[PDB]
Amino acid sequence: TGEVTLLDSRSVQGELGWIASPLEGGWEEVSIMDEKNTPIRTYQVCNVMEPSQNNWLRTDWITREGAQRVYIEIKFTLRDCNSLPGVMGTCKETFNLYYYESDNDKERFIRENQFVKIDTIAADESFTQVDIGDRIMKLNTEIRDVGPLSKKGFYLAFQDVGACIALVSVRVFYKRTK
Amino acid sequence: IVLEPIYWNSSNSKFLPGQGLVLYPQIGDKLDIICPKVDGQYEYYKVYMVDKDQADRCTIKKENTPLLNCAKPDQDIKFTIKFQEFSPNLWGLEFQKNKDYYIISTSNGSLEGLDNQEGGVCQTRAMKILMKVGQD
Ligand SMILES: *[C@]1(*)O[C@H](CO)[C@@H](O)[C@H](O)[C@H]1NC(C)=O
Repeated sequence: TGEVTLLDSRSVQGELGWIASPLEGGWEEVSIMDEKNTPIRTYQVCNVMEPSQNNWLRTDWITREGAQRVYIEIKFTLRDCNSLPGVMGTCKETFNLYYYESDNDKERFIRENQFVKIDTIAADESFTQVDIGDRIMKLNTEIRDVGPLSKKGFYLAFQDVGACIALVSVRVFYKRTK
Repeated sequence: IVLEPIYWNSSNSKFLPGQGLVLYPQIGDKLDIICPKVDGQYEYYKVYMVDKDQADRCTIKKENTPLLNCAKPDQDIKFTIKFQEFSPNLWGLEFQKNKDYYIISTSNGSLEGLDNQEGGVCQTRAMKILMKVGQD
């Protein structure tokens, strides 16, 4: 509770409407009822049987508010691929996190080579059955930071390479008094 | 494909007095349910997915979790259902073919009746969605 939110996907009640490549058949937006019994906006992709996956998801422009070091909290789940029909093999258990600094707050397209890789993020844990009643805290939480940041704001992008994954929330923040 | 959005309001004729709105969504489809917005006259609704017994009786359980909380009528509020059999999300909804699902609201449409556990517009205005997944 000593950190200022630059973005929280949970705060959006209408839709995130983030840009995605491909726009259909890759990352897709769906609602869920979260841990706090609140409907939120999430992104997911599960093209595990399809080869050569390169599914890009990209946030809207995020202002730094002049903070040169920014933290990125991603809460996500991984459906065990061998729980899906037909899928026999080894599961993709990672995705890649990128960023791109820009003064421009309305970048039109995802230009793949312009994004800089923050890290490959790994699922500590996977699941095979959806939770029906009360939300059990088995989501993965991974935090990374980026900086020093030079420009007015930046974009976060996620690359899926064939996992069965749901980004439950994305939270971007800076620490106010470290 | 994306089905036609359902706006949850009293001035919204998809809800027959008889048996309310009936849908036939197929596996893979998605559907938005939108709260009534006004830049007019305010409407307030808590919308729940429920089982057959609750829907018939127009009642809500104390542990039930509202898909949609239409407490902010000046704001855009929406729930996008994906009619998937296998959720990549631990907390996502899953559906199966030849099974019927139900959305209702026992709020009466006013601010003071938003928390009403039974009756409301489910009873009076037949505001009740039957979703016949994977059927004719
Ligand atoms: C009920 O929803 C809204 C009121 O917010 C209105 O615009 C709409 O025309 C109504 N009916 C339908 C089918 O959308």
